[PDB]
Amino acid sequence: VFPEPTADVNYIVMLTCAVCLVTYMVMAAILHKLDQLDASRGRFKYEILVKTGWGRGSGTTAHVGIMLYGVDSRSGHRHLDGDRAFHRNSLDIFRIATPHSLGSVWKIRVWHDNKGLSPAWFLQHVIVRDLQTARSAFFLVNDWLSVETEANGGLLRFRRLLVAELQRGFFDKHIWLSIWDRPPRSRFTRIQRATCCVLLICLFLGANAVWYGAVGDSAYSTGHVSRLSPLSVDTVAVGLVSSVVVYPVYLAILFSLAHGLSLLLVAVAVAVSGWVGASFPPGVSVAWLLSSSASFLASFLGWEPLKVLLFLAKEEARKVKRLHGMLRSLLVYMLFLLVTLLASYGDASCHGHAYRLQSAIKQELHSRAFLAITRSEELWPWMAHVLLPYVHGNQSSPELGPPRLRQVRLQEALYPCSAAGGFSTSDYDVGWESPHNGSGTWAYSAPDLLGAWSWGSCAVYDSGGYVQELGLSLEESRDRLRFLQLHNWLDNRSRAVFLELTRYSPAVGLHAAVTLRLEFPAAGRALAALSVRPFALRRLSAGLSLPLLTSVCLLLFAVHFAVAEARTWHREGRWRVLRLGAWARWLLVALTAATALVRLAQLGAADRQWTRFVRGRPRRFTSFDQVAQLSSAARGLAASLLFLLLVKAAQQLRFVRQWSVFGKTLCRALPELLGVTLGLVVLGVAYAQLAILLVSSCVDSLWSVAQALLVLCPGTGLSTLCPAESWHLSPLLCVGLWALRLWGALRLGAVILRWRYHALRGELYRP
Amino acid sequence: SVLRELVTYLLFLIVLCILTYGMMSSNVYYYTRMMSQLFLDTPVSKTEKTNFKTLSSMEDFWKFTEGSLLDGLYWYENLLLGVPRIRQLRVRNGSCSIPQDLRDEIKECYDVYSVSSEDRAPFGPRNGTAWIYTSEKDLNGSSHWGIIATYSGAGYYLDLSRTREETAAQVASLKKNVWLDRGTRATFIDFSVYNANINLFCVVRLLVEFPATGGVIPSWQFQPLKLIRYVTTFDFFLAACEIIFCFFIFYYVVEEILEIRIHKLHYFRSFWNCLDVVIVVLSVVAIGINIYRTSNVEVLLQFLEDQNTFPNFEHLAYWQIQFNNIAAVTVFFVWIKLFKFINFNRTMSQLSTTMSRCAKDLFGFAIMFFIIFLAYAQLAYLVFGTQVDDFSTFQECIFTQFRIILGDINFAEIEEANRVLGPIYFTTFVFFMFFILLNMFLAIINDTYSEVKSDLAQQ
Amino acid sequence: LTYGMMSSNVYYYTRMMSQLFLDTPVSKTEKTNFKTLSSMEDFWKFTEGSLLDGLYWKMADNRSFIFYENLLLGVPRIRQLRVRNGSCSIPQDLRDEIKECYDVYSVSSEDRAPFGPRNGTAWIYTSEKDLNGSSHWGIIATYSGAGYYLDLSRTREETAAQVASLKKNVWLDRGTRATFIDFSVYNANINLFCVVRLLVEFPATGGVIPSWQFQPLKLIRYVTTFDFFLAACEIIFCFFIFYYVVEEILEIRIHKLHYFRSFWNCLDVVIVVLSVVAIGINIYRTSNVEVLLQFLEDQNTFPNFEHLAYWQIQFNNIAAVTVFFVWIKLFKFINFNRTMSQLSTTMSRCAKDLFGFAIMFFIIFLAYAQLAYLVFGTQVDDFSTFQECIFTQFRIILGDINFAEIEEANRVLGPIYFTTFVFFMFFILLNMFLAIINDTYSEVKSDLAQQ
Amino acid sequence: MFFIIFLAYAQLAYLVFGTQVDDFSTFQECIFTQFRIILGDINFAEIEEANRVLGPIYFTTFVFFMFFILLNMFLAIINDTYSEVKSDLAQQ
Ligand SMILES: CCCCCCCCCCCCCCCC(=O)OC[C@H](COP(=O)(O)O[C@@H]1[C@H](O)[C@@H](O)[C@@H](OP(=O)(O)O)[C@@H](O)[C@H]1O)OC(=O)CCCCCCCCCCCCCCC
Repeated sequence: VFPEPTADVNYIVMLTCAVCLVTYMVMAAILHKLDQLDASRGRFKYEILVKTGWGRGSGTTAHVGIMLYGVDSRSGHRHLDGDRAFHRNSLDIFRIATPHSLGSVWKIRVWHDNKGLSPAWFLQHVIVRDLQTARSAFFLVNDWLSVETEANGGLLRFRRLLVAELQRGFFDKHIWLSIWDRPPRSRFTRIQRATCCVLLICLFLGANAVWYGAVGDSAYSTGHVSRLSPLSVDTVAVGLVSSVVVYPVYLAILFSLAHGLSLLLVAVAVAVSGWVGASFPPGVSVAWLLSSSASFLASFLGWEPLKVLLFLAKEEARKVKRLHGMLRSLLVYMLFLLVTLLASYGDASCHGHAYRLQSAIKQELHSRAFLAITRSEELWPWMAHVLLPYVHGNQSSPELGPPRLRQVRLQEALYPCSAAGGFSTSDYDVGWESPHNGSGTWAYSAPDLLGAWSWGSCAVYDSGGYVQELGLSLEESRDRLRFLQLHNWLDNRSRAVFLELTRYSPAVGLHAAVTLRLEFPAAGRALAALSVRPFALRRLSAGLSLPLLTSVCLLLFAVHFAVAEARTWHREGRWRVLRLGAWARWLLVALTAATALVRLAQLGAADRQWTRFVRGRPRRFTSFDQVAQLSSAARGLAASLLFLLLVKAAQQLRFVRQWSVFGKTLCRALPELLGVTLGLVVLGVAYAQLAILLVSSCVDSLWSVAQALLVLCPGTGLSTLCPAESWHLSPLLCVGLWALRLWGALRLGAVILRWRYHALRGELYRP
Repeated sequence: SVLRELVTYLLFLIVLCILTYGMMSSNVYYYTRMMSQLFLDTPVSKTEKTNFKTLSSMEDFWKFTEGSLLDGLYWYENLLLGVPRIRQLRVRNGSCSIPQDLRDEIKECYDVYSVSSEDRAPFGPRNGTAWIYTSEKDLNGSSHWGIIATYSGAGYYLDLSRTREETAAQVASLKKNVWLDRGTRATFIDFSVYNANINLFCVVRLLVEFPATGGVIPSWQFQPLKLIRYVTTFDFFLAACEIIFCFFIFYYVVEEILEIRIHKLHYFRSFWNCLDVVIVVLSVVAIGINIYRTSNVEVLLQFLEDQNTFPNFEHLAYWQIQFNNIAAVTVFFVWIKLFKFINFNRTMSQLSTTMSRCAKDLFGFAIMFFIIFLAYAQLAYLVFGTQVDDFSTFQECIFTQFRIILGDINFAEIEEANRVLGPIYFTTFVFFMFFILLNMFLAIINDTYSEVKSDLAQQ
Repeated sequence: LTYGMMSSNVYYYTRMMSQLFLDTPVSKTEKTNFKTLSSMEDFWKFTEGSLLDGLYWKMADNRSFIFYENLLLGVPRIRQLRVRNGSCSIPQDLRDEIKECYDVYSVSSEDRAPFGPRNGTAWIYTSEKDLNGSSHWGIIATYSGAGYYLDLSRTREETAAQVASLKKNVWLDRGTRATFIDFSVYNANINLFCVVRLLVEFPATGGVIPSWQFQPLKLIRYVTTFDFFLAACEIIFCFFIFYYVVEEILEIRIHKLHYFRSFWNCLDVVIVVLSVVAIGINIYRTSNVEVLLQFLEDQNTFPNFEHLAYWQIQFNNIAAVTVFFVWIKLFKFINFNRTMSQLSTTMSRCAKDLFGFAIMFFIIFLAYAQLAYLVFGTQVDDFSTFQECIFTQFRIILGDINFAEIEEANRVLGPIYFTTFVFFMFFILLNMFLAIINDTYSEVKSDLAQQ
Repeated sequence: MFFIIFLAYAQLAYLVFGTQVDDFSTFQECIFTQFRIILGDINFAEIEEANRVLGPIYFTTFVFFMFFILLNMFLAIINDTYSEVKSDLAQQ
């Protein structure tokens, strides 16, 4: 099978492959670090006397250790050498540097070493009662045995032989949980395990993509992918067969220079994954991802137990501990990065088509001819010219519902943006207020519960107002518009018009929410606003779409971080201030929770509104503006989360020894930069006030000296300034910042940073 | 210790901020656009596109003075406030010395405008006052300081009427008997408006300069005035703020005279005391201008109903301009004095000591920088002075050099005017400003900062 | 060699043609030109209007000299691409409200059936092989070399009739995705061909996107003595490249088997690879002028000079990059005193630290770029793609931006993005580079002075 | 060295854009355009459509190397020389 003649791109597979490769590279580097650290060197242990002089006759070079076969620590016997080096008729009394720690249970084992003559002395044990953890006992058999025969005990039957074997090898060849549980000097280099695990995960994903993309017609022909609801029937039997078919080939390498022959396999596997997995619809891609995840989980829980049945010393120990902590943090943080990338970048082609579609829609509605208006009566010919033919003409084949037009009365019509009060709520008959039989022919049409707050220029509205259906066909629409025109509809009160219909585009699969709104500050004056929000109508009821999976993963990450940080926050109690720290963690959890909540809200709103529209098509409006706004908010929150994670990635680069100076320099120079920032803010405020006071006094005859030194925000010249409705703050801030930049005044940071960097570099290499 | 001093100064600062905010939003600047656009942007007639902004001859000016002027002066919807006046200044025939090499064809010569060459003889039909000389004293006039020359207050004037039916007739009469000969060198038009729709005043001045080389150079200036009275509560708040500011500056000058009385031996060796004295002198001149305009704004309401007498209202506009320009620099200096006071922590102490210990060196290098700057400006004036229109005058050359430093270069006409020595000048100027000279300030600051940090560390 | 190729002003040759075709209004009343097409009717006005006026000039059906000097070679050809009706997926909830659907352009979705008055070659699909074409890579997508083509006439009176007949029997439906126009001119006064291509893309969402391509070529090289001099220089350059190849091969054979940690050997191999690629392209494009011979046999046909122009452009790009790197290699010899030696040592010793800081600088740069792409991407027109975001940020560094447009798109998170970007780029990132450079320069100068 | 790099960039710009921009039509015009680039007085709507690749690469690399490397090197030389001269004259 050779599918996908088209040249579309599925970003899921390439993004996951890139994340996996980067994780492999950084883990390989850190494991090479750990490799050379461990090679440079290669509480159960007590610090009491171990003198056993109750026997003799065993004078020989003997040096054996003990095995603390307990919980959280599985280490074998070690070796040591003293002054006498175990001379004749001498028993060594010393301690070993064994980092294994045992508990208060019957878990203790000691080995023996008899090189040459058999042992004759009886060394009972090391006399210790309570030194660090009291994980030893001053009593043993102390009986002679054969060569290299260690006496058993607590604090040959098969029921005791293989039971103890499941404690020293259970954390030895448990491939997933073996990078941080490797015994000293095991001939696997601790990186071939990483190589094999990355090989196998690559194979798992690759085989799943091949099955979902190429071999999908033999058994389930004519659309094999038809199931998305998780009911333990889908994606549960999918990764199992892949694991079964690619696990023996793993056993071929696990039993060498297999890394050189395995990098080629990784390359070809990722190439195939990018080749066949590119033509995946959203359901197929999420099904593939869940199948791979299920395969990994089953291998970690079902296949791993299957084959297992068959003084600076404290400084080095804490170094090892923090290295393992860094590895765990790296894995969890990179999984979070993958999740947030899949949450953010799922609609890239959608994004480009959205820009192009909104631009086309804007130019087809005469945006320039609508915003640049100054006559409030040319709007009727405008809508009868460029709106009705747009809606009902053959140019717009997809419509998705009729338009609507709702106006607010406000009930205190102004006398010729200010001087506003409350809003009308009552009903009015044909013409205006005239209740004869029942309710007004122009009813209030109470605002909907969800979807409102357009947040205009000098007002904030809602979804309520006296609506007009504008008919369905062109002929009745003209009659309705002339009726409203010459029947006193907008004549008297005229708060707002709120024209909105919809837009669909099946070629790109996007909807667009188009809104036309006029605000009337005073009678005989009008200003117009245009907004076009394109979005994809993805529903909650559609099944197991990628947004849902990414959102639930993000919520799990949020609760994980919340509990992990609150655990330390509650231990400290109060007075946990003066650092970014916990506050930064609160910011992170707030962002990663809002991202999921807004996405779920968007999905639910989309589903509810689509069902409401399907109820009656040519009957209502259904108002997809709420869905568009929720989509935009979710996109912004995801972008902010990805920004924060990328900044954290940049910060975490300090672990290179020669590159650790930049972060320290910035952190130590922060107070001086803060002082200079305060001075610059004062100077910029003074400059902005001077500039505004000089520029807002006359036309073209301002002055001669100042305008040769007067700096404004880029893109706006010296001609059009001073907007007579509101003195906006953001352009003033831009003017201040750019005048600060252009007059120098931002290179004093260089003055401070040079001194700080030169001081830091002199304390890093010289000592 | 300095808590009250800081407190008094902070109180003084908020008063200035409130006054500026009250002054920043007078809703006048919109009005001055929409009042200047009536005269300087409306075509003379339905046929031609020419307007006062783009005058180019004498015939179009004659068209303008009967038309786009009367059309916009009698019909936003401002109205008249008296009688306007038209005046001209002119030179006399035979003011030159034509070279004897070619005199058989050049019979008449008129020099550029000057007091020595000004014409005083009665020209044309001596029927009215526009055909006879009246001195500067008899017109209560002053200098104007135009574009190509400075003009006195004398000349040949004629006050127009209040009804367009007669103003058009008299301007047509002045056009018939040729009034703008070859010797005419300038022409002024002035009047005043009310615009009863919104309570706000304005005085206008329109100038047309006739160079000796042919053509016209149109110039204009619009300056509104305010007749603010007790209308709303915000006005009362602003007036109370102005009064308390007057009392506060009175107290401040009392403390200043005390300071100069007890510490008269040394008061100009510090940079801040000079700031205080310039602030107080700017404040006193600003309040003097304010009280002068407040006293003199009541005189002008006599012309609102009907008076056939030209109102001389140019000094008010001049002093309003000066008042605004003084207020701007005053508030800037007050904010800098605020910038002085931040010396609380050790970090700000180090920053302030660094900025204070490198003042003489920065001033010393300013001299070299400006020597090079003015050498380049003089080169640009001598090369592009006749062609580019951005370098036509020395101060305009300096302004263009400052704009170029801020990246507002044109380089189109610079290269067109002189294909060589123009590009050379531009490239050398950019290279030396942006890479070499402007980095000496930073070098001085950096070395001073290093010295200050080392001195404190060893202390 | 390179500046002989960049000979006397051909810029005016290109400018005359581009001004004649792109900037000429489509008709006397309308102000629309080819650069500002907005719909299909604009394209039909342009084809019957400014195109025919700019193509055919007057003096039996004689040739047309475009500026009385540029000779129109043969006939021009117009070609379009289409997609199939019902080539997408439409929801089942609207299958009675929406009837017809056309996907975006793809080789798997293109129409291949006869349509309309199926008489000539304008209404019948012709393969890429049968058209001797190739892929174009327009703005939206990479189009094919096939489609529905028509060959125009040698006179105005017949091309006008052909285009009118194409317009009556509707030739541009909603399925149209592109339209090409090709022709070539000679201008014998100098020896230089010009190959023109005009492309108009119709995106699936509506609208029109025009583009153009004017390329001068020289295909009859050996005419004057300067051409013989250039040929001799070409031979000399090939000899130099052979000598450099053999020298670097013998110096990498045994001595210094690694050979790559010098940055001058790397520059040498980069120059050699670019030079041999340029030589190969030149050999395999000049040796194939068989299209010119085919045209010269019969000059009433369409001259197929598209691949020649494409390979000329590729050769120009390679030559420009090679000249850049050869000029950069001049730093290997400017060590005649101590002042240049210490500066070169400073740069060499600061590269290792500036790379480490530039990693962080570019990570933050890309974080800002992706945030801008995700937030302002659908609205601003300057952030529509990731590369455009990077270009816009580099322009913002220069101050070449319009803050009003990025503020209107999002009144909050627009000003925050702009202000924070400017502040942190100019106050923090631009000064750490200075700190590192100054520290390393002072260190090396002091070390040399002390020793 | 600054001018060696500057002239290399000018030569590349002349060879790439020299036929279609009007700001790179001659070598001297290429040099003038570059000094004008530093001031942010460019279009980039005609550089990018003249050559979609190798045009943006040109602009990005030129901006990066002008602003982040060579300007800081000039300032470093000036700073170090000023400090050394002041220290030596003061101590002598
Ligand atoms: C999220 C939403 C997105 C929206 C847009 C949001 C935009 C946000 C853009 C971010 C750019 C990141 C830079 C690179 C980070 C790095 O590369 O590095 C970070 C570095 C981390 O430091 P680090 O991890 O390496 O190492 C430490 C180092 O060992 C010792 O500092 C330690 O302590 P010490 O021994 O000193 O006691 C300890 O701090 C360690 O953590 O720190 C630091 O704070 C960095 C300090 C920055 C300097 C700010 C100056 C504000 C001016 C006032 C501002 C007012 C300005 C506004 C005016 C408009």
